[PDB]
Order: sequence, then C-alpha cells, then structure tokens
Amino acid sequence: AEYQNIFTQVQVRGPADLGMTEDVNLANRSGVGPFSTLLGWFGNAQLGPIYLGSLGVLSLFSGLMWFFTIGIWFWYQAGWNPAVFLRDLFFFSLEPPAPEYGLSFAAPLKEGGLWLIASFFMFVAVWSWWGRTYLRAQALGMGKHTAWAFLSAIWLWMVLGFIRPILMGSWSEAVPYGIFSHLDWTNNFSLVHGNLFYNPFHGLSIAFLYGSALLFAMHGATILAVSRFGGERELEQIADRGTAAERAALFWRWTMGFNATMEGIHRWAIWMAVLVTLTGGIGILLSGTVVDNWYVWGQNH
Amino acid sequence: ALLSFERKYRVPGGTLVGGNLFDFWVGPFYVGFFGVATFFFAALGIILIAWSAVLQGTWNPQLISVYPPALEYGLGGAPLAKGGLWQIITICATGAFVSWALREVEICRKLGIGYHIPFAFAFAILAYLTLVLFRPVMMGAWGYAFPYGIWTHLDWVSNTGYTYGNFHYNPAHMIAITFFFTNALALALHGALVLSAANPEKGKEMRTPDHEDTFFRDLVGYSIGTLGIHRLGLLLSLSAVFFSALCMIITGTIWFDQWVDWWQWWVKLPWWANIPGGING
Amino acid sequence: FDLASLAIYSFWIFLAGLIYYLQTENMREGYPLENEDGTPAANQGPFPLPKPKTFILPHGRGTLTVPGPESEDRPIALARTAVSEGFPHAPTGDPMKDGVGPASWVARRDLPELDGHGHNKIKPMKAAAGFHVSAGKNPIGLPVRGCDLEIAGKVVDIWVDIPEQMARFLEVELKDGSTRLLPMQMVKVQSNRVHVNALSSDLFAGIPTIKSPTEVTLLEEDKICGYVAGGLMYAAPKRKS
Ligand code: BCL
Ligand code: BCL
Ligand code: BCL
Ligand code: BCL
Ligand SMILES: CC[C@H]1c2cc3[nH]c4c(c3C)C(=O)[C@H](C(=O)OC)c4c3nc(cc4[nH]c(cc(n2)[C@@H]1C)c(C(C)=O)c4C)[C@@H](C)[C@@H]3CCC(=O)OC/C=C(\C)CCC[C@H](C)CCC[C@H](C)CCCC(C)C
Ligand SMILES: CC[C@H]1c2cc3[nH]c4c(c3C)C(=O)[C@H](C(=O)OC)c4c3nc(cc4[nH]c(cc(n2)[C@@H]1C)c(C(C)=O)c4C)[C@@H](C)[C@@H]3CCC(=O)OC/C=C(\C)CCC[C@H](C)CCC[C@H](C)CCCC(C)C
Ligand SMILES: COC(C)(C)C(=O)C/C=C(\C)CC/C=C(\C)CC/C=C(\C)CCCC/C(C)=C/CC[C@@H](C)CC/C=C(\C)CCC=C(C)C
Ligand SMILES: CCCCCCCC/C=C/CCCCCCCC(=O)OC[C@@H](O)COP(=O)(O)O
Ligand SMILES: CCCCCCCC/C=C/CCCCCCCC(=O)OC[C@@H](O)COP(=O)(O)O
Ligand SMILES: CCCCCCCC/C=C/CCCCCCCC(=O)OC[C@H](O)CO
Ligand SMILES: CCCCCCCCCCCC[N+](C)(C)[O-]
Ligand SMILES: CCCCCCCCCCCC[N+](C)(C)[O-]
Ligand SMILES: CCCCCCCCCCCC[N+](C)(C)[O-]
Ligand SMILES: [Fe+3]
Repeated sequence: AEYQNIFTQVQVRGPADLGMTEDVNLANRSGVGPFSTLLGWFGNAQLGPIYLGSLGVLSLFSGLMWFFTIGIWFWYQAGWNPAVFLRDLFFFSLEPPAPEYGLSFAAPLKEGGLWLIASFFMFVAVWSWWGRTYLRAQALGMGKHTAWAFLSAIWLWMVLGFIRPILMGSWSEAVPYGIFSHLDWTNNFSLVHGNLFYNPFHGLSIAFLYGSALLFAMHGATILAVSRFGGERELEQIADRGTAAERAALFWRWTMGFNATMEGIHRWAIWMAVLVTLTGGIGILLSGTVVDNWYVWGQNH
Repeated sequence: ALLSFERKYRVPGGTLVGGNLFDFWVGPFYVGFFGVATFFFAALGIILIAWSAVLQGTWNPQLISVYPPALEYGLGGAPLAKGGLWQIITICATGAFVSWALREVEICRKLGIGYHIPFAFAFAILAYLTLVLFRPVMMGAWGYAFPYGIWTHLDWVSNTGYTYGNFHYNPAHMIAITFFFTNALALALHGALVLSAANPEKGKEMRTPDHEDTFFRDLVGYSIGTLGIHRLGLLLSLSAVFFSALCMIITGTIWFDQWVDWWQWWVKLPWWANIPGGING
Repeated sequence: FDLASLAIYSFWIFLAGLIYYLQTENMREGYPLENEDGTPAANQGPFPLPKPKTFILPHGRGTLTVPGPESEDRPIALARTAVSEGFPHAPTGDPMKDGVGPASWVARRDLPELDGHGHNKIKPMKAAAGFHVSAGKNPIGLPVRGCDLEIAGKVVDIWVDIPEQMARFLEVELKDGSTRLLPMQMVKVQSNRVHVNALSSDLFAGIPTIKSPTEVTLLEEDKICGYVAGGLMYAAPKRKS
C-alpha cells in the first residue's frame, strides 16, 4: 500500500496561529477556537478566529431574520404542531404574491407579503456579506478576486429573485422559499419556457459546471500527485518554480499537448467556475423576457 | 519542441507494456503502447461515426446521431445500421478511454509522480460505463443507453428523467447535485484565493499562504489549508460523479416509480400521517 | 437575430478572447519553446508570448519578472539518443546522483521558505516550541525500512510546516550517525516501522544533505524530494515484488 496523501497519517499540533494583522481591525476579531482532531485527518485542525465587524453582524442579523421569517411561516402552515412541522418540513413553502399583485408591495402578509419581507432580509444579508468578502481581502492587502467571483453567483440569484421578476411584471415569477417547492419551481420554469436544454446559455452553464468538476478533479489530483515535492505550496512555486510545478505541467503537456503554470491554473479555475452562474444568469434573464420557447427559438436559428 | 525545463525529464523508462518500443513523443504528446492503442480505438470509432453519418445522410455535426439498438434487441448484437455501429463505437470509446488512463499511468511513472490523476479519470469512465453498460445490462437492453448525438443525447436525458416524474426527487441525485454545486463554489473560492494572494493590491508585496489562511479564517472562521483544499476539490468532484452513477444505476433496476414517492415514506409515518393540517394531513 | 442571438454570438466571441488570454497567461514559465539542443524552436505555435509581469516578493527577497530569460542554471547529465526529435534523452552518469529524469531537481533559491512573519516555514519539531504528535502513530524512534526490506536507520525527529501544522519530513539517522530528511508523502508509518518503497536501504545515504541542522532551503528540498521520488524508477531492480 503506497501512501496517497488523501488522509493524514501523523497529525501534529502546535500553538494556534493567530494570523496576519496587516490592516485588519483586531477589535472585531474573535479569539481562537478549539482544535478538531477529526478535521485534522483531512485538513487543518484549528478552528477560528473569525472576524465580526458591522457588515458581518448586519449580514448575520439579516440572514437570521430571513431564516426566521420562513420558519415562522412554516410553523403557521403546520398549525403550530411540532410533529406536523417536522413531518412536512420539506413540503412547506413561503410563496411570492400571486400574479394579480404584480410588483406591488401591498400583498397581504399571508398571501405574499411575508415573502417580500423575507426577500428584503435576504437581499440585505447577501449584499452585506458581499461587502464583507471585499473588505476582508482589502484589510489584508489582497486582491479582490473573491468578491468578484462571488458577484457572479449573486448575479444568478439576483436574476432569479429580483431582476427577472421585475422585468416580467410580478413577484409571482420569483423562486419560493421551500426545499421541494423551489425544485418544483425549477422543473416548471423549464416546461413553461419550451425546454431549457435548448437555451444555449443553459448548455454553456452545464459545460462549465461539468468543466468545474473536470478541472478540480484534474487540479486536485495533480497537486496531490506532486505533493511529494511540496506541490501544494503554490505561492512559493509561483515565485520560484520548483520540480513540483515542472512535473505537474509536463504530465499534462505529455498527456494532452499543452499545460498550465502554477499561477495560471488558478485563472483557468476561477473562470471555469465563475462562468457557470455568469452564463446561467444570462440564460434565465432572457427566458420569458425575450424568448418564450427555447426549443422553437433554436429551430429557427 | 520542448519547454525550457523539459529535456531533463524526457528519460527512457516507466512504460507498462512494450519496453522502449513505443517510448517516444510526437511533438509534446507522449506515445507509449497506450498512446498507440488510443489512436487505434479513437480512429476506428471516428471512422464508424462517419460511416453512420453516411447512412444517416448528413455531415452536419449538430444532426449526426448514432442510436443504440431498439429495446427488442435486448442484450444481443444488432445490424450495423440498426444499433451495431453504436455497439462497436461504444467498445472503441471504452477502449480509447481506458487506454487514455493507462497512458497517463505510464506518464506518471516516467515523471515519478503519484497516480491520482488517472485514478480520478477512472471515475468519469465508470460514470460513462454506468450509462452505456452497467445500467443497460441490468435493465436487459442496450437500447436504454444514450445515443451519440449532440442534441439527441439531451433528449435522452429529458426522456429518461421524466419517465420517473421530476427526477429532482431522486435522493442520490440530490446528493450528486450538492457535490457539483459545492465543487464549483470551492473551485471559484480556491482560484480566487490563490490569485488574490499572488496578485495583491497594487503597491503591495506578494502575499503568503498565511494571508490566505487569515482571509478565510476572518471570513468564515476556518481555513482548510493548502493541502486540504486540493484533497477537498478532488473529493467533491469525485463524489459528485460517484453519486451521479449511483443515482442512475438504481433507476429502473430497484426503483421504478415516480421518485417523489421515496420521501412519502416520511409523510405517511403512522404517528403523524393523519394529523389534520399542514401539507400532508 | 434578436437579443438572445446577439447575446450568444457575443458570448462566444468573449470566450474565444478569454481562452486566448488564459493560454498566454499560462506561457509565463517554460516558453519560448526550445529545440532539443537548447536553442530556440522555430515553431512556437499560434499563441504569442505573454508580456512580462512582476511579483514583488516579501521579506526583502527581491522581484520575479515572468516571462524572462530562462536557464536551467545547472548541468544536465543527459545525452540525445536520436538525431531526430521526439526520442528519450539518456542519463550519461548516475541519474539519481545527477538529478535527472524522475530524480530531477530545480535550482530554486538556496534559502528557506518563510511564513508571513518572515520566519522559517519548516523546522524540526525539537526546534518548534510546543509542537507534538497529536494523532496517529508517532514515528519517532521507529526503524526505517527500504524496498530491499532492510533497515536504513532510525527516525529521530519530524520536520513540521509551522503555519499549516503538518509533518513534512522525517529526519532519519543513518548508520554513520548523520541524518537525512525523508518526504512525509513518500513514507508509510506502521506500528513498528516506517517503510519507504521508493528507496532501498543502500540508497538512503545518497539522499542530498542539508547544510544546517535546524533549517532546509528550497534548493535542498527540491534535491531531497527529487532524489527520493527518483528511486521509484531507478531503485526498481532492488524492489521485491
Ligand atoms: C453527463 C450526463 C449525461 C449528459 C448530459 C448533458 C447535458 C444536459 C448537457 C450536456 C452537454 C454536452 N455534453 Mg453531454 N451528457 C452525457 C455524456 C456525454 C459524453 C460522454 C462520452 O459520456 C460526452 C463526450 C458529452 C459531451 C457533451 C458536449 C457536447 C456538451 C458540453 C460538455 C462539457 O463541456 O463537459 C465538460 C467537459 C469539458 C469542458 C471538456 C471538453 C469537452 C468537449 C466539449 C467534448 C466534445 C465532444 C464531441 C462534441 C463529441 C465526440 C467527439 C468525437 C471526436 C467524435 N456528454 C450523459 C448522457 N451533456 C451540454 C450541451 O450543450 O449539449 C449540447 C448540455 O447542456
Ligand atoms: C426539469 C429541470 C430543468 C432545468 C431547470 C433549470 C433552471 C430553472 C435553472 C437551471 C440552472 C442550472 N442547471 Mg438546469 N435544468 C434541467 C437539467 C439540467 C441538467 C441535467 C443533466 O439534466 C444539469 C447538469 C443542469 C445544470 C444546471 C446548472 C449548470 C445551472 C445552475 C448553476 C448553479 O451553480 O446554480 C447554483 C447557484 C446558485 C443558484 C447561485 C446562488 C448564490 C446565492 C448568492 C447564495 C446565497 C446563499 C443563501 C444566503 C443561504 C446561505 C445559507 C448559510 C450558508 C447557512 N440542469 C432541466 C432541463 N436549470 C439555472 C441556470 O442558470 O439556468 C440557466 C436555473 O436557474
Ligand atoms: C439552479 C436552479 C435552481 C435550483 C435547483 C436545485 C436542485 C435541482 C437541487 C438543489 C439543491 C439544493 N439547493 Mg437549490 N436551486 C436554486 C437556488 C437555490 C438557492 C438560491 C439562493 O438561489 C439556495 C439557497 C438553494 C439551496 C439548495 C439546498 C437546499 C440544496 C444544496 C445546494 C448546494 O449544494 O449548495 C452549495 C453550497 C453550500 C454547500 C454551502 C452551504 C449551503 C446550505 C446547505 C444552504 C442552506 C439552504 C436552506 C436555508 C437550508 C434549510 C434546511 C432545513 C430546512 C432547516 N438553491 C435555483 C432556483 N437546487 C439540491 C438539493 O438537495 O435539493 C434538496 C438539488 O438537488
Ligand atoms: C429532464 C431531465 C431531468 C434530469 C435527468 C437526469 C438523467 C436521466 C441523468 C441525470 C444526470 C445528472 N444530472 Mg439530472 N436531470 C434534471 C435536472 C438536473 C439539474 C438541475 C439544476 O435541475 C442538475 C444540476 C442535474 C445534475 C445532474 C448530475 C448529477 C448528473 C450529470 C453529471 C454526470 O453524470 O457526470 C458523469 C460524467 C460523465 C458521464 C462523462 C464521461 C466522459 C468520458 C469518461 C470521457 C469523454 C471523452 C470525450 C469523448 C473526448 C472528446 C474529444 C476531446 C475533447 C478532444 N440534473 C431533470 C429533472 N439527470 C445523469 C447521471 O447521473 O449520469 C450518471 C443522467 O444520466
Ligand atoms: C461561481 C459560482 C459558485 C459560487 C461562488 C461563490 N459563492 C460564495 C462565494 C463565491 C466565490 C463567496 O465569496 C461567498 C462566501 O463567503 O463563500 C465562503 C459565497 C457563498 N455562497 C453561499 C451559498 C451558495 N453558493 C452557491 C453556488 C455557487 N457559489 C456557485 C456554484 C449555492 C448553490 C445553491 O449552489 C449556495 C447555497 C454561502 C456559503 C456564501 C454566501 C454567504 C451569505 O451571503 O450569507 C448571508 C446569510 C447569512 C450571513 C446568515 C444566514 C443564516 C442561516 C441560513 C441560518 C442557519 C441556522 C442557525 C443555526 C439558526 C440558529 C439561530 C440562533 C443561533 C440564534
Ligand atoms: C470524475 C470527475 C470529472 C472528470 C475527471 C477527469 N476527466 C478527465 C480526466 C479527469 C481527472 C483526465 O485525466 C482526462 C484528461 O486528459 O483531461 C484533460 C479526462 C477527460 N475528460 C474528458 C471529457 C469529459 N469529462 C467529463 C466529466 C468529468 N471528468 C467528471 C465531471 C465530461 C462531461 C460530459 O461532463 C466530458 C465531456 C476529456 C477532455 C478527457 C478524456 C480524453 C480521452 O479519453 O481521450 C481519448 C479519446 C479520444 C481522443 C476520442 C475517443 C472517441 C470515441 C472512440 C468516439 C466517440 C464516442 C463518444 C461516446 C461519443 C459522444 C457523443 C456526445 C455528443 C455525447
Ligand atoms: C426551529 O424553527 C425556527 C423558527 C427556530 C427556525 O428558524 C426554522 C426555520 C426554517 C425551517 C427555515 C427553512 C428555510 C428554507 C427551507 C429556505 C429555503 C430556501 C431556498 C431553497 C432558496 C431558493 C432560492 C431563493 C432565491 C433565488 C431568492 C432570491 C431573492 C433575492 C434576489 C432578493 C429579492 C428582493 C426583494 C424581492 C425585496 C425587495 C426589497 C428591496 C428593498 C430591494
Ligand atoms: C448584462 C450582461 C450580463 C452581465 C452579468 C454581470 C454580472 C456580474 C459579473 C461579475 C463579473 C465576474 C467575473 C470576474 C471573475 C474574475 C476575477 C479576476 O480574475 O479578477 C482579476 C481583477 O480583474 C480584479 O482583481 P483586483 O484588481 O484585485 O480588484
Ligand atoms: C474570433 C474571436 C476574436 C476574439 C477577439 C477578442 C474578443 C473580446 C474578448 C474579450 C476578453 C478579454 C479577456 C478577458 C479576461 C480579463 C483580463 C483581466 O482580468 O486582465 C487583468 C488581469 O491581468 C488582472 O488580474 P490579477 O493580476 O489577478 O489581479
Ligand atoms: C469560530 C468557528 C467557526 C467554524 C465554522 C466552519 C465553517 C467553515 C467551513 C469552511 C470549509 C472550507 C471552504 C472551502 C475553502 C476554499 C478556499 C481555499 O482555497 O482554501 C485554501 C486554504 O484554506 C488556504 O490556502
Ligand atoms: C422590516 C420590513 C421590511 C419591509 C420591506 C418589504 C415591504 C413588504 C411589506 C408587506 C406588506 C404588508 N401590508 C402593509 C401590505 O400589509
Ligand atoms: C474557461 C474554460 C473554457 C471551456 C469551454 C467549454 C465549451 C463547451 C461548449 C458547449 C456548447 C454549448 N452550446 C449549447 C453553445 O452548444
Ligand atoms: C475548451 C478548453 C480547452 C482550451 C484549449 C486550449 C488550447 C491551447 C493549446 C496551446 C498549445 C501550446 N503549445 C503546444 C504551443 O505549446
Ligand atoms: Fe491550487
């Protein structure tokens, strides 16, 4: 049995790493948490610290208010019976206003108004979390790549719940808050729009979603295969190419005729993943606003 | 031509079959016995696709479609024009893919690196073999496999899914999707993290791995670590494909109803099935 | 030709530009391509060399500009086996000692990698205050067995990546009382031994040595890691099936 470095053989532990300071406001940084031997079999054992800050607490408060608003609706849909609650948990749904209400905020609480309230809180939670991904990198002197990639996910979410409903003329077009109901919404969306398999932006989204798993399996396996030369220390390999980076590249050059660098593979990676929701958001935004029926549209083009 | 650092790695050795007979390169590509095998399987498969396109009457790659035998052929062979070509092409594709993986193993050995990559690729091959071999054999007919056409295999996914109602309710399918989404989330985050450390703010020195750990700890309270994230990406992508193969190998073999029935066990548990109210009462 | 048609054609143009950008970005190392005799190749393909970018390295380590003039910065004991291109290049000496093929190393900086505070990233556990084995079999004190199934020495310390709290090397004491570093990813810790498939016991002393007992440079890591991995190919005649 050759060792494969998927799980750690010998865990080691020292003083907790408190991290870099740079321009981080240490007033808003928690203390360090405990160590998890369980996690240490696969990754780092140390938990914490975490940064709080005004945007974090606003995001947390608002995100919990979103979760609680849905929850309270679920208890009401369950007649406040805890057993009915647990039984139908995945079947409850906080639904948007009926189409008659259009984009009005006057829909009564029990027939769409609570959906709007939950959506307001979610909108605040995500966008303040986005601000947080930006400000955490900036406090550390780092590039803004995480906030920019996160924007691509936010783009699809904004299209589904906000932009497309407004362009279609009613909140009724938006996704409901429930486990099974949002799945039923997804199925219905495709049927209503003439088979989403023929939305070319949907086919691209799939190419990049499959391609993300293809690429991360490739890259994850490649870095493990060269971890015997310190391959996972990618920053110093970028600064000072080692035999790890060279063998990783030549494996792929010899296999498929071209290859990456230790830096450039992470550009391939960030675009492969970002393009999933970028093309996806375009695909959904055009559905119903421009194209009613993707299959018919495809046959005429 | 070589990369500037490549010559020192182009030594003899590492082959599994043939000794040094195939131990050479064509431009950047390594050959090896399984490179030759790959070429033979792929070239023949492509020739038989061209043959099937000639019989079909189209050179349009968006219309060419190689269909498996009608279900009535069961697991038997079929005439070339009526499923046989699909059958031989499937053998050629399996041969090319397995030859590809074993070629990678020879490349792994010449370069002295671990075998993680062809091992990972083997999961994709097993997912392909689930759809065209393992599931059709267990269902009793090649005709349950998917056709080889750009749009027609999408119609196959649609037809197969809706045979079971909304295929979303397949629970192994739910797990696979969760791994697919989480993998893309992890890939986006990992690419962003490295690039944000290597390309810091203007006016800054290149960051260190400690900045990456600190960023992710500040953000969510945990940093999995540079080794951990590559293990994680490999596990997420492989698990997505494992649960994909699992969600299909059970569909039509040990599960035949609308998938939305599976969860209805939870619904009609005797102690709360008949409580008036809610959704399931 | 409506907005969806305009969108999809536009996206494909963007994608072609993105792939061209991504490929050129990934030519910042190893290009331009060379002939097998080291001179520039005539055919470089259709993607042009990227324009230089600079990394300002921390801790006073200077700047990297890539692409830049490239050099192995070390002798390569290999000779052509053929006049035409595409055939293997054969080691002229001892490939393990000369660091070629799967024994290859790169002329990295002869300095240790530093953490974010400017301290050595890797240290022997005896020099890393508070570090200890926290789970799994502690290999210290165990004998180290080679692929000839004979003992080559004893584990005397673990070298740890401090920021990632990770065992990276086993320090192994040989018969003459010197020590070598063994990559943690190339050993299997068992209850009564550390087994190293890559090397036979007679090859452990050939592992390149480090100049200081409490630190290891990137150059030295590359030489150790290359040598040990090179044993999978070159110590195979000594490997019992
Ligand atoms: C996996 C579960 C389903 C299925 C569901 C879907 C759905 C749903 C969609 C696709 C889509 C595609 N699928 Mg499919 N697909 C299946 C099995 C396959 C197999 C196979 C041998 O198993 C192949 C080669 C393909 C290939 C393809 C491409 C035509 C396209 C983009 C995929 C992509 O980028 O992936 C990630 C891989 C990469 C980024 C690497 C590059 C891959 C290239 C693009 C593959 C080209 C193959 C070529 C056209 C055909 C054979 C070439 C031979 C030389 C003859 N599918 C099975 C039956 N597939 C999408 C599409 O737009 O279809 C029109 C789409 O919407
Ligand atoms: C019957 C169903 C229909 C269909 C209907 C749809 C619809 C409808 C949509 C998709 C979409 C997608 N589909 Mg489709 N789909 C079908 C068949 C397929 C098949 C297949 C093999 O059959 C595949 C592989 C796909 C694949 C895909 C994806 C590529 C794409 C979603 C990308 C993504 O990451 O979303 C996941 C990511 C997000 C939703 C973004 C989330 C970001 C936000 C900001 C997260 C906030 C978190 C929140 C605050 C909670 C925090 C919790 C705390 C952490 C605890 N579909 C059929 C034809 N599909 C989407 C798309 O883009 O279409 C173009 C879409 O809307
Ligand atoms: C893309 C087209 C469709 C769609 C199609 C599908 C399909 C199809 C599937 C899912 C699946 C899921 N989707 Mg959905 N999904 C859509 C948009 C969303 C949005 C959103 C803000 O837009 C959210 C929060 C979710 C959330 C979820 C989860 C319940 C689940 C796993 C997601 C995942 O892997 O995330 C990656 C992210 C992480 C791992 C980070 C942590 C995320 C946590 C788990 C999110 C918690 C959500 C919710 C608040 C939890 C309540 C649980 C209990 C009820 C208390 N979907 C759009 C409208 N989604 C799968 C599933 O299991 O369904 C049951 C599935 O099969
Ligand atoms: C109406 C359609 C149904 C439905 C019906 C089905 C059916 C039916 C199936 C899936 C399957 C899957 N679906 Mg579904 N699915 C639906 C909605 C969704 C949604 C969504 C957002 O709504 C999502 C995200 C998914 C997601 C998924 C994945 C879990 C899985 C596809 C990945 C896979 O199998 O890879 C596995 C990867 C491969 C098969 C690729 C293998 C490639 C080989 C090894 C190499 C090819 C080389 C190539 C030829 C070389 C070309 C030349 C070179 C490029 C140069 N489905 C709806 C409800 N879904 C499939 C599955 O699980 O299959 C196992 C499947 O069969
Ligand atoms: C490129 C596209 C991919 C992607 C990218 C992406 N997502 C991202 C990012 C990026 C680059 C981030 O930077 C950001 C992040 O921080 O990641 C760690 C994020 C993220 N993507 C997330 C989710 C997500 N991403 C998804 C998808 C994807 N994201 C794509 C595949 C999906 C789906 C459906 O596939 C999901 C579900 C989050 C983990 C995070 C955004 C965090 C956010 O906005 O949070 C706002 C909400 C809160 C702060 C709190 C919510 C409250 C909880 C729901 C309640 C939990 C229960 C609690 C115990 C109750 C108890 C209360 C009591 C204690 C009082
Ligand atoms: C298991 C995790 C993910 C994964 C991993 C993975 N794939 C891999 C690898 C890895 C680690 C490789 O090492 C290998 C590689 O070299 O990548 C560059 C490969 C690879 N994955 C590929 C494709 C691919 N991977 C996919 C998926 C995934 N790959 C998973 C999601 C998908 C889809 C649909 O999601 C596709 C299309 C190739 C780029 C490459 C394998 C190349 C190969 O095998 O080459 C030898 C064969 C040929 C050159 C041609 C064979 C031709 C056939 C004889 C005829 C055609 C038959 C075919 C069935 C017709 C299909 C028609 C379609 C319209 C449906
Ligand atoms: C134990 O019980 C208690 C009460 C304690 C609980 O808290 C339990 C709680 C629960 C059981 C919660 C269960 C929650 C869920 C099942 C949530 C499920 C959510 C999803 C599946 C999400 C699906 C997709 C959601 C989307 C796409 C939403 C997009 C919305 C945004 C774009 C925001 C749009 C903004 C609007 C409409 C507001 C406008 C107002 C402005 C000021 C801009
Ligand atoms: C209207 C038509 C559809 C448009 C949809 C737009 C939705 C929102 C999209 C966001 C763009 C996300 C893609 C960017 C990902 C790549 C990130 C990256 O590599 O950035 C490098 C650099 O540059 C920024 O870093 P900094 O210079 O450090 O800020
Ligand atoms: C027929 C096809 C013709 C195609 C011709 C081009 C079409 C238009 C294409 C547009 C895409 C251009 C490349 C987009 C990628 C973004 C480039 C980029 O981001 O550059 C800045 C980046 O370094 C800074 O990143 P960091 O250094 O990581 O901060
Ligand atoms: C206070 C205690 C709260 C603890 C809360 C735990 C929940 C957070 C889980 C994160 C999983 C990891 C997400 C994936 C990370 C991808 C980004 C990456 O590349 O990380 C690399 C490494 O961390 C540096 O190099
Ligand atoms: C903190 C609450 C956030 C409110 C933002 C969304 C407004 C929706 C109000 C629901 C409508 C109730 N009303 C008054 C019509 O009955
Ligand atoms: C950044 C990685 C680039 C990978 C590009 C993948 C292209 C896949 C083509 C899928 C075709 C989809 N569609 C419907 C337009 O035909
Ligand atoms: C669909 C994603 C695949 C993108 C294909 C990128 C092809 C790049 C080939 C570059 C050739 C490098 N070479 C051989 C000149 O050194
Ligand atoms: Fe990486």
